[PDB]
Amino acid sequence: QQEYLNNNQLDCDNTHNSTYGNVCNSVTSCQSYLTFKSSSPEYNTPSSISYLLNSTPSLVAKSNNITDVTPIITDTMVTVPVTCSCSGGRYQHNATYNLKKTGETYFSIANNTYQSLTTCQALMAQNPYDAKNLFAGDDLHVPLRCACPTKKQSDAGFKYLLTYLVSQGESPDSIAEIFGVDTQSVLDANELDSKSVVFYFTPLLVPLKTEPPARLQIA
Ligand SMILES: CC(=O)N[C@@H]1[C@@H](O)[C@H](O[C@@H]2O[C@H](CO)[C@@H](O[C@@H]3O[C@H](CO)[C@@H](O[C@@H]4O[C@H](CO)[C@@H](O[C@@H]5O[C@H](CO)[C@@H](O[C@@H]6O[C@H](CO)[C@@H](O[C@@H]7O[C@H](CO)[C@@H](O[C@@H]8O[C@H](CO)[C@@H](O)[C@H](O)[C@H]8NC(C)=O)[C@H](O)[C@H]7NC(C)=O)[C@H](O)[C@H]6NC(C)=O)[C@H](O)[C@H]5NC(C)=O)[C@H](O)[C@H]4NC(C)=O)[C@H](O)[C@H]3NC(C)=O)[C@H](O)[C@H]2NC(C)=O)[C@@H](CO)O[C@H]1O
Ligand SMILES: *[C@@H]1O[C@H](CO)[C@@H](O[C@@H]2O[C@H](CO)[C@@H](O[C@@H]3O[C@H](CO)[C@@H](O)[C@H](O)[C@@H]3O)[C@H](O)[C@H]2NC(C)=O)[C@H](O)[C@H]1NC(C)=O
Ligand SMILES: *[C@@H]1O[C@H](CO[C@@H]2O[C@@H](C)[C@@H](O)[C@@H](O)[C@@H]2O)[C@@H](O[C@@H]2O[C@H](CO)[C@@H](O)[C@H](O)[C@H]2NC(C)=O)[C@H](O)[C@H]1NC(C)=O
Ligand SMILES: *[C@@H]1O[C@H](CO)[C@@H](O[C@@H]2O[C@H](CO)[C@@H](O)[C@H](O)[C@H]2NC(C)=O)[C@H](O)[C@H]1NC(C)=O
Ligand SMILES: *[C@@H]1O[C@H](CO)[C@@H](O[C@@H]2O[C@H](CO)[C@@H](O)[C@H](O)[C@H]2NC(C)=O)[C@H](O)[C@H]1NC(C)=O
Repeated sequence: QQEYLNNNQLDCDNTHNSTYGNVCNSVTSCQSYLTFKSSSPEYNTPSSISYLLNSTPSLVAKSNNITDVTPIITDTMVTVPVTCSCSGGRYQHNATYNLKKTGETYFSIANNTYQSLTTCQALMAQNPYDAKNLFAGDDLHVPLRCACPTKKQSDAGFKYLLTYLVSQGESPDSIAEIFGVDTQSVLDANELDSKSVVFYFTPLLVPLKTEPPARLQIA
C-alpha cells in the first residue's frame, strides 16, 4: 500500500508526505508500469514517449502490441514499462527534461507535460532552481511516480504495480475492471476505502496479477 495523493499536488505550497513520491516499503527494485496519453505532435510515437519518460521504444512497442515507430492516435493511453527503484526513501523512476521555452513552470511540467506522472513538490525537492527562476534550457531531474509491491501484495499474487492516469468519469471499480482485479485491491494499494473520493488528473496505483493488457480502452 501507498498513500494517495488526494490532489495535494495541485498546490505547490503543500508539503504533504505523499507529494514527494511513493515510499520505499518493499524490495529495492522491480519492474513497474506507467501510463501516458499520446499527445500530438511532440509525444505521439514510441521514440518521443520513451524519450520523455526514460523507457525504451521497444518496451513501449511490445507493451502496447505496436511497432517501435508506430504513431499513436492522440488521447490513447499507452503502458510504459519502467524500472522502479528506491532512492532516498522514495520509489521513483528517474527521467530527465530540458525546458523547451521560458514560461514553463514546475507545475506545468508536472501536471501538463508529464500528465501528473510527477509532482512539483518532487521536482522542486530534486532540482536546484527556484520555482520562479526557470529558463529555457534548464535540465531537470524528473522523479516519476512508481512503486514496488509489498510482501503482502506479493503474497496475494500481485507481480507488478501500475501507475494509472485517472480521467474524468472513472472509479476504482471501473479501473479495476480494466485489469481484472478486485476493486478492493485497488483501494488497498492507495490506502483508500469504499467511500473515498478519486480525482481525475491524479495518478492511482493499480496492482496487477499479470502484465497489463496491450490496449486499454474506456477510461
Ligand atoms: C455517482 C457517484 O457518486 N460517482 C462518483 C464520481 O462522482 C466520482 O468522481 C469524482 O467526482 C468528484 C466530485 O465531482 C470530483 O472531485 C472534483 O475534482 C476536481 C478535479 O480535481 C476538483 O477541482 C479542482 O479543485 C482544486 C482545489 O481547489 C483546484 O486546485 C487549484 O488549481 C489551481 C489551478 O487550476 C492552482 O493554482 C496554480 O498553482 C500553481 C502552484 O501553486 C501555480 O504555479 C505557479 O505559477 C506562478 C505564476 O505564474 C509561477 O511563477 C512564474 O514562474 C516562471 C518560471 O520560472 C517565471 O518566469 C515567472 O516570472 C513567474 N511569475 C511570477 C509572477 O513570478 C510559478 O513558477 C508556479 N509555481 C510552480 C511551482 O510551478 C499556478 O500559477 C496556479 N495557477 C493559477 C491559475 O492560479 C491552485 O493551487 C489549486 N488549489 C489547490 C488548493 O490545490 C483545481 O484547479 C480544480 N480543478 C478543476 C479541473 O476544476 C474539485 O474540487 C473536486 N470536487 C470535490 C467536491 O471534491 C472528482 O474529480 C471525480 N473523479 C473523477 C475520476 O471523475 C468517482 C471517484 O470517487 O466515484 C464515483 O463513484
Ligand atoms: C492539468 O493538466 C490538464 C491536462 O493534462 C489540464 O486540463 C486541460 O485544461 C485546458 C484548459 O484549462 C482544457 O482545454 C484547453 O483549452 C480550451 C478550452 O477547452 C481548448 O481550446 C484547448 O484545446 C485545450 O484543450 C483541456 O481540455 C484540459 N485537458 C483535459 C485532458 O481535460 C489542467 O488544466 C491542468 N491543471 C489542473 C489544475 O488540473
Ligand atoms: C512518510 O510516511 C512514511 C510511511 O508511509 C506511511 O507510514 C505510516 C505512518 C502510515 O501512515 C502508512 O499508511 C503510510 O504508508 C513514514 O515512514 C514510516 O514512519 C513510521 C513512524 O515513524 C514507521 O513506523 C514506519 O516504519 C516508517 N515506514 C517507512 C516505510 O519508512 C515517514 O516517516 C513519513 N515521512 C514524513 C516526512 O512525514
Ligand atoms: C496486435 O493485436 C493482436 C494480438 O493482441 C494481433 O491480431 C492479429 O492481427 C492480424 C493482422 O495484423 C490478423 O491477421 C490476425 O488474425 C489477428 N489475430 C487475432 C488473434 O486477433 C496482432 O498480430 C497484433 N500485432 C500487430 C498488429 O502487429
Ligand atoms: C535518481 O535520481 C536521484 C536524483 O534525482 C539520485 O539521488 C542522488 O543520489 C546521489 C548519490 O547516488 C546523491 O549524492 C544525491 O544527493 C541524490 N540526489 C537527490 C536529489 O536525491 C538517485 O541516485 C538516482 N537513482 C538512480 C537509480 O539513478
